[PDB]
Amino acid sequence: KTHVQLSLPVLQVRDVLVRGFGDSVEEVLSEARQHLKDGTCGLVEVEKGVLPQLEQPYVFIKRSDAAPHGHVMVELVAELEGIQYGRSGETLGVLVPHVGEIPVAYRKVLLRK
Repeated sequence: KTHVQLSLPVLQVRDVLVRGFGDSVEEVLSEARQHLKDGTCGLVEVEKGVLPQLEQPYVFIKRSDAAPHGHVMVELVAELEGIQYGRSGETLGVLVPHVGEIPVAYRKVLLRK
């Protein structure tokens, strides 16, 4: 399938134990896709002072369309030192590994895979 329905656990930034996917744009996008497939991916909602608490490169999920079965269509965009790899709509948040942190919510997304 080109698209996969996922329910992403929304984590508070100060709870997150593993604050990025790796060390290159290519690695963080690879790791993010692997974690999304394995259901081991969390989402941190971006506000003032969130991103400097996380490790670059960042992986964003961004709205790719204006929402089948409740699930917002999103794609992945990486960022490193102010340069983004990908072009998409509004940020729904930043992806991080999930290692058993208790979420505050779930974000239903349809991932272009």
